This record gives sequence, C-alpha cells and structure tokens, in this order.
Amino acid sequence: AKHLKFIARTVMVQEGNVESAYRTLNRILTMDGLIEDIKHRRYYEKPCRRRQRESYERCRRIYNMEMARKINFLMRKNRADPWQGC
Amino acid sequence: SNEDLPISMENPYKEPLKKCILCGKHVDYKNVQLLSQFVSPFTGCIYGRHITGLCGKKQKEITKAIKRAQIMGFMPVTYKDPAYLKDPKVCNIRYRE
Amino acid sequence: RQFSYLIENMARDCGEYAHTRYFRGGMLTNARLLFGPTVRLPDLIIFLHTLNNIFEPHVAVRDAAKMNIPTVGI
Amino acid sequence: YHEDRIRAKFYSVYGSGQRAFDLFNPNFKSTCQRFVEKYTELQKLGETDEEKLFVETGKALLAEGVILRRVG
Amino acid sequence: REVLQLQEEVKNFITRENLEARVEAALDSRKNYNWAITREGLVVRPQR
Amino acid sequence: KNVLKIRRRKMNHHKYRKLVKKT
Amino acid sequence: DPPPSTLLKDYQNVPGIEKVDDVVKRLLSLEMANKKEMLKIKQEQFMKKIVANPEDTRSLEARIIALSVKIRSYEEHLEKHRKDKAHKRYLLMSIDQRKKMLKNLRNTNYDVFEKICWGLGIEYTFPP
Amino acid sequence: TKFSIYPPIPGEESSLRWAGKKFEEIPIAHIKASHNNTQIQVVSASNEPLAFASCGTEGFRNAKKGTGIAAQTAGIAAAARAKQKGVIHIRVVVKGLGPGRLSAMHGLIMGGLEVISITDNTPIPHXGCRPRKARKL
Amino acid sequence: ATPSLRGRLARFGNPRKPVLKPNKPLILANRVGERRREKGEATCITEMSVMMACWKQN
Amino acid sequence: PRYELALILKAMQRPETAATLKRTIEALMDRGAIVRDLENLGERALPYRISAHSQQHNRGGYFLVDFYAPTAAVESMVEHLSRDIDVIRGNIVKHPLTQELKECEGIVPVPLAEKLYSTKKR
RNA sequence: AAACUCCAGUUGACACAAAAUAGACUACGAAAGUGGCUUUAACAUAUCUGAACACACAAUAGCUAAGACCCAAACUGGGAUUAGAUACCCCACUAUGCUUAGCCCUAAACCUCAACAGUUAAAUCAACAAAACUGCUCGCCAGAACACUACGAGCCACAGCUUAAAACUCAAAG
Ligand code: FES
Ligand SMILES: [K+]
Ligand SMILES: [K+]
Ligand SMILES: [K+]
Ligand SMILES: [Mg+2]
Ligand SMILES: [Mg+2]
Ligand SMILES: [Mg+2]
Ligand SMILES: [Mg+2]
Ligand SMILES: [Mg+2]
Ligand SMILES: [Mg+2]
Ligand SMILES: [Mg+2]
Ligand SMILES: [Mg+2]
Ligand SMILES: [Mg+2]
Ligand SMILES: [Mg+2]
Ligand SMILES: [Mg+2]
Ligand SMILES: [Mg+2]
Ligand SMILES: [Mg+2]
Ligand SMILES: [Mg+2]
Ligand SMILES: [Mg+2]
Ligand SMILES: [Mg+2]
Repeated sequence: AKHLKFIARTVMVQEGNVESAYRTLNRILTMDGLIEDIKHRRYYEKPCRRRQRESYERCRRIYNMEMARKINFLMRKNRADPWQGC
Repeated sequence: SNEDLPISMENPYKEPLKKCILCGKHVDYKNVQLLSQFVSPFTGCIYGRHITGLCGKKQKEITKAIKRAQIMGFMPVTYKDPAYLKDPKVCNIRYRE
Repeated sequence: RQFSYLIENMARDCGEYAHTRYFRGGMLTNARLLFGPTVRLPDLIIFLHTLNNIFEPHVAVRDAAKMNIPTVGI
Repeated sequence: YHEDRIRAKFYSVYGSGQRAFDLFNPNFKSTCQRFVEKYTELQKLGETDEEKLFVETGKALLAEGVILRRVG
Repeated sequence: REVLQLQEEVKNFITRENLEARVEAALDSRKNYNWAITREGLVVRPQR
Repeated sequence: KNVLKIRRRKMNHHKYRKLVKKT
Repeated sequence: DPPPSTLLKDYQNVPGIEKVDDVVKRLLSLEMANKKEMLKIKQEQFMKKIVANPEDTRSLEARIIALSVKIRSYEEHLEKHRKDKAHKRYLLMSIDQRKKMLKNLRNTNYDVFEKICWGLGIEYTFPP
Repeated sequence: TKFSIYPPIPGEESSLRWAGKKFEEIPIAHIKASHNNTQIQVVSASNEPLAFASCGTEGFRNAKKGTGIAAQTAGIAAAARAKQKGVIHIRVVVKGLGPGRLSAMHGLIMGGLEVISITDNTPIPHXGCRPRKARKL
Repeated sequence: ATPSLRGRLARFGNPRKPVLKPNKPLILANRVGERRREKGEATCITEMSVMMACWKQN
Repeated sequence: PRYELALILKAMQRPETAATLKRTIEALMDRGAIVRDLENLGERALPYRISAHSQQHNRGGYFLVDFYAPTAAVESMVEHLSRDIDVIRGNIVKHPLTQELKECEGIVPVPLAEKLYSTKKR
C-alpha cells in the first residue's frame, strides 16, 4: 500500500515469451516460500498443528538431505563390475 | 630407549577455522547497502543462513538490523531497493534456473 | 572378489581347498545333509578376508566355532 | 613427529612441488623431506629461532639447485 | 586512558554557544554509512 | 497404548456432569 | 541514595579526576549511568561501614550485603511494576536466601551477625 | 544490451519503449484469480477504467466459473473491449492462486494484447486477520 | 549441509524441551521411494475452445 | 548513557531545516543531554510513503544526533518528538558504538549427532 | 442452495486486531509460557535435598465490572445433505478471543522419564520405547471396577476445585 508499485514480484517478458516469464515468476514465488505460505493461510492452522507440521517438515529435510548425501557418495560405485565372473 | 616413537602434539597440519564474509565487521542498521545484499530482490524476504552463508552470530545481527532499518524508515520491506540491485552477489541462490 | 582367482589357484597348488564363492547356509553345520553322511569336514579354516561383502563377519567364522574347527584369519 | 611442524610450514609456504611422490620406491625423498633434513642439520649448529632458521634453509636449497617457487 | 580520551573528545561536543554554527556545518556535510561486502570478505566502499 | 482406560473415565465424567445438571 | 554527582566506582580512584572539566565529571557520574551502577556504590558503602575486610567478597557477610542491595532493587522495581510476577518471585526467593545466610551467620559468628543486622536494619525473625 | 527481468525504475532514464510509451505509461490489466471466479479489469496508467470482464459476465455459472476455459474466455472478452479503446501493450498484475491465474493471461494474448510484464500482488499478511477455521472433510 | 540433530530430540542427557518429534526413527533405510506416476491433466483444452467458439459463430 | 537519535525530517528549505535541527538539539539539552555530534545523511526518497501529522511524505532529510543523557530523558524526548510537526520519524536507540563486538575465532564445525538410537537390531 | 447486489474491480485515505520471511536457528524463563520495533527496569542462592495444604505463580476455557470492533467464532438462525442429521458442508451473527481491575486454580499442565552427584566395566538388556547403571534424598504406588464418585473438611470457587472412601460385583483387568 505504502510502497512503490511495479517493483516487487515483477518480471519483464522477453520477446513476447509470456510462458517463460510466468514460469520464472512462479519459480521466484516458490523458492521464497510465498506460494506454500499462501496455501497454508487459506484456513487457520492452529498453533499445535503448525508445530506438528514444522516438526514433520524439518525431520523430512534431515532424512532427505542425508539420503541424497549417501546417493551422491555411492554413485561412483555404479560403474561396471570389474571382477565379472568371481 | 628408541627415538623414533611418536610424540604427543596438536595436529600441526590443522587448517584455520573458516570465517564468514562478515567476521569481524560491524553490522549497522544504517548501512542499508550491506543489508540489502541478504534480502530477496523480488519479495524483500530475508534469506536464511543456508543461502547467505553467514555464521549464526552474523545471521542474527543481520536479521535484527534489517527489522530495525525497515521500521525506522531506512529500508523497504516488500522489495529490494533497486539502487542496490547491482551490488556484489554474495548469496547462493539462482532464480533464473 | 578381487582375489578369488588368486586364492583358488593357491589352494589347488598346495593341494588344499578354497571357498571363495557365496557361502550357502549350512555348509558346515548341515554338511552331512548337503554333502553326505560320511563327509569329512575341514580340520583348519584360514580366512584371508574375514568380512563378507556387506562389511560384516563372514558367516563361516561363527559356524567354524560351532563345529569346533580352529580358524586362522587376517 | 617433531618434523611434522616443519613439514606443515613448508607445505604452507611452498606447497607440494611439481615433483610427484613415488610411493613405490621405499627410499624416495621428496623435496619436503630434503628440506626437513637440511633444516634439522642447521638446527644442530645452534640456531634457536624458527624464522631465521627457516629462511636460511631455503637459501641452502637454492644454492644446491632446488626449485622453490613460493605460493606468492 | 579512557578519561584522557574523553577529555579530548569533549572539546568538540556541541554546546549552546556553537549550536548554530554546528548546525550550519552539518547541513553542508554528508556522512555515508553504506558499504558492500564481497564473496571474499572485502569491503567495497561507495564511489560517489 | 490404546485409550480404553481414558474412554471409561470419559463416559463416567460425561454422565456425572449430566446428572449434576439434571439435579 | 547516592547523590547523582557521585562518580562511578570505576573512575573514583583514577588520579586527577577532581581536576577534569565539569562536562567530563557528569559524564562519569551516576546521573549519566544506568541503575545498576548506583547499586554498585550502595554495595561499596555498606561494605566499608559493616565488613571488617571491605575487599573480601566471598565471606558470608559480604554476600548478605550484596543480596540485601538486590532485595532493595527488587522492592523498588515492584513499587512501579506491581503485576510483575517474575520479579515478585525473585524478591521472595532472595528474602528466603538472605534468611538462610543470616541463620548460618548467627550460628557461626554471632558478633558479626549483630553488626549485619544493625548496619542493614534487618530484624531477624525465627521461623514458625 | 542484455535483457533485464527487473522492471525499469520510474525515476531513472530507460531506453525501453513500447509504441513510443515508457513503462510507466502502459495500461495495466488487473487479474483477480479467485478459487471460484476470475475478474479482469484493464485500466490506463492514470487509473482510468477501460475494460472489465469476468467469468460471470461471460455466462458461466457456479462451479463453471472456476475453470481455466472460463477465465480464458473472460481474458478474450476483456482484450476485445480494451483493444477498441486503443490498448495494445498491457502490464499484467495478477492477484490470487485461482484456477484462472494463467488462463486469463492466455485469453488476453489470444485477444490481441501484448503482455510486457507480469507482477504478482497476492495479499500476504505479515502476521493480520485470523482466517476461517479448517474444513473437516 | 544437513541440519543439526544435536540436542533436538527428547533424551536423558538433553535438558531442553525437544525441538523435533519424529514419528519414525531418524535412521536411513536401505531403499528409496518408488517413482510417482504423474497425475494427468485434460489436454487440448485451448484448441477445443477455439473450435467450439468457431462453431458458435458459424 | 550514550544514545543515537535517527531523525527523519520533512523535506524543507535550508532555513527551516536549520531551525528544526536547532529546536531538536535544544530539547535534548533542556532534558539534561550532552550532545556529542550532528551528522547529515542527506535527503532521499523514503523507503515507503509515511503519513505524519496529517501529511503524506515521500521524501525526507535523514539526520543523526549522537548524545549522552540520563535514562529518564529518553521517554521525555520521545514525547517531544511526537508533537513536532516537522519530524517524519524519530527513533532513539542505544548508540551502536558503545557495544563491543566480541572477537570471533571462526566457525566451529559440529559433527553428525551419534548414539541417538540404541544399537539393538530392529 | 441460501446469502449479497447499500455489490464488485482499480486508486486514495485509514486500528485498543494480529505479529510473513529470518528460523535448515535451538535461545530465554521456575513452570505455565516466550519469535514486529524502541527505550527503562530486570532475570534469587559460593554444598545439596526439602510441602496436594505454608508462600508465590500457573495455557485454554470460564466468572464479575468497565471499554474496544478488523477478523475469527461455541450458541442460534437460514441453506444443503440424510431414513432422521439436534452433525460433518455453505451463509449470517452472538458469548468469547483484546484492554483495564479483580476472581477462578484446571489440562494428554506429558519430553507421561523427579532433584543433586557420578559411571560406560561387569550379568548390557523381559518386550516396546528415548542404551544400561551407581550413590543420595524427597514425593508417590501395592488386582479390576465401583471412583476425576459418596460423606467430611477447606476454599472470593455455590452446575466449582482440592483432599478422597466403603458396600455389593468379578477372576480377571492390564
Ligand atoms: S565466523 Fe566470525 S562472526 Fe561469522
Ligand atoms: K512479524
Ligand atoms: K494433573
Ligand atoms: K506429551
Ligand atoms: Mg496407534
Ligand atoms: Mg462407568
Ligand atoms: Mg509415535
Ligand atoms: Mg439464489
Ligand atoms: Mg517460519
Ligand atoms: Mg531447596
Ligand atoms: Mg505431604
Ligand atoms: Mg489461569
Ligand atoms: Mg477472559
Ligand atoms: Mg465475521
Ligand atoms: Mg464480539
Ligand atoms: Mg505444555
Ligand atoms: Mg524434588
Ligand atoms: Mg477433572
Ligand atoms: Mg468431586
Ligand atoms: Mg462435599
């Protein structure tokens, strides 16, 4: 309301490529957390339920980031079996 | 006895501890150019430490300085001041890909 | 499996026996059913590698002790 | 070992030289080990300071023909 | 040492005698608190 | 654990409150 | 209360502070400091008036004086903040802690226990 | 020059022009993408209404308004009325995450308008009014 | 870097209240999840609209 | 103790800006303040539109006043600034240079937490 | 469907309401609790343990009195659904959530894991859960149900809270 307009969340279209511009805008809102925040704000999330979700989302980040670290660590070993026959 | 036995030392090859880009520097709420480097250019959202790369002490200092600068009439809230859009990029985030 | 061929040759050369393959359940504790009632079990078992391919002790280490067979192991 | 302190400083000042370690040869002497050996000899003379003793060691190797390119 | 430093600084403090002169001097001057950091941790002062 | 012990107490309290209101 | 012109406990013994400019003197006085700086002076005055060794801060005497200065600060805080339940708890706990210190001092050194009660105006009361 | 996704600042001097008009003078297409309806109003750079079209004004009723095709039809209708008044280039300002958030934009392009920028203005309270209670479904 | 797990769970040596309340032990399994099928959307809705709009005119 | 007054003044001509700055410094001194320095940060566009005293402001003159005052003076000065119609926004903060930043050795690494679950074979 | 059309969209002015991002941080407080900004005051104890009742606190709901009105919302009304629908779904609106001054003293107030001091060796260890233990102290528990009940007593509580049985019944309950 008080801020200047057409500066925040504004993306310029390149060569009339509106699809790519919209995808860029949607990716900016997703990475900053605005999209997921808007969906959670539609109905009131009670504090205990918010704490239960945040705890869930944090444990998933931990597990997922550790699994991914193990996948990248072991990927080199996907090479062909060097002792074929033993 | 023998002279070739291992002796007790502290790891002489130990590398110095890593320091964040703001280690040892004063974070002032008046310094809006610095503070703008840690907010989203599109939404004004403060970046987390996994993006800024700051230590816990400087992440708190930057956060508290931004919240002070914003309400005291020094910094915008909903976007990054366009004047600071060409400052050195120090945050590990890419929007275009 | 990098040394299965070497170990199997070394055993044949000295007139002994080698087991470098997947160790099937009961080779030692159920031998009389697997091989025959009059089969003679080894008197000594030498482990050149005591770990299986999931970095856990080779099952034969436990089964050798069950059968009271002395074991040498690197 | 005591020489680890010297080895650490040498690698920091000069870094691993282009000469590649040959670990198959049991008597291989790297440029760092040559420095350690010389440094240890100059310590027997009676020098009690690291800075001067360290600098003097580098000069001796340069006279012998060793290439010591500092990181700088 | 702190008392000595303070005794020097108080000589430049604004008083009721020099208030008007110091206000005019402030209106002429500019103080900039802005500086940017780089990925190498170096301060980039503003060029203006 | 199941909530069978809570359920017995839940009905006791509900019925008691309803009784107190009635009388 | 110590006058507002009283110099801070840190600058009271620096040589030549009696000759510095008036502006410097009020910048190093209690007037320009927070409430905690004036409590350090209250503690010092009680220590010099009561304790035999004003520099021993680990004796049961010095600890009763230090706690009594805190108790008074909580009572003054609560005179303005009558619904501050956190500080009301700190006051009541501190009063109980001082009573335990006074019971121990009375049991070990009665002569000094009398000087604590007179200097600080504490009336020892036996528990119910 | 490299393309800048960042919009031109109104105060600064820019070379980017659209039919001889600066970015600050291009008319604005305000899209309200709700969960059940899409409303499109094209206004001039001085806040003069030019065209309005919603899924309701196009004849869709009840749950049929909350569809991409309905929003696309409203976009085409708004573009037609705006193009009669002289609008070619529009700055889109979309509000909400409804089904017709993108479809309304396609309709505006299918209707002959050129979109030069997209701004999202979905209202996000920074702490605000407590929303309605969660639905038990 | 993975978020820290030090002092996050309710344990005998932890004085603070638990930060996390995992419903499953935070231990890596020996499997990953199956590849999720993509939920289908109605295709050819813009072209269908263009043809049906023309039918209405003609 | 030492404070910093961040004063955003209405965009005025030099004679009125000088009177307001004198007015403000005299109010500090009347409440027992020792004013140390006055810094001009320049006139700039405000980060957002600020409505003050029934006026909408888009520009202002930023100024800083470093001073010493008793703790009780802060509340009184805040009240005085509220009634001044030439001040867009005034905030008194504890001077940032009084606080001493502790020396930092650097980032101490924290390893993966261990022994969170018993070593029994589930 | 009802409802609204004194409606909706853009723009401007505009709270005694609530506090995106930071926070992938794990801090503060005795617990309850505490995450917008500023300032003031301010976070007991130089051995430890020590109370259903003493003393001081104690989420939410609730009570008394005076105010505040964005939004939410028990109850209630309307729409829909249904065999019925005193519900789940939609709309409207109140008590209530807020401030001030007094009450009430409850929670799955549970991290169901007491305070302080130590240990990782031995028999590690029923099972599961969050590995097994030592010293010391206070509190508490001795089949299920009756029973967060009856009676007595205390209480600003009066449809309340705290303390808390027995008879009959069963051979299980857990
Ligand atoms: S690592 Fe030193 S302050 Fe960040
Ligand atoms: K906030
Ligand atoms: K209880
Ligand atoms: K619990
Ligand atoms: Mg279950
Ligand atoms: Mg019953
Ligand atoms: Mg569970
Ligand atoms: Mg109708
Ligand atoms: Mg968050
Ligand atoms: Mg105790
Ligand atoms: Mg008792
Ligand atoms: Mg309560
Ligand atoms: Mg109430
Ligand atoms: Mg409402
Ligand atoms: Mg109401
Ligand atoms: Mg709780
Ligand atoms: Mg206890
Ligand atoms: Mg109860
Ligand atoms: Mg009862
Ligand atoms: Mg009774």
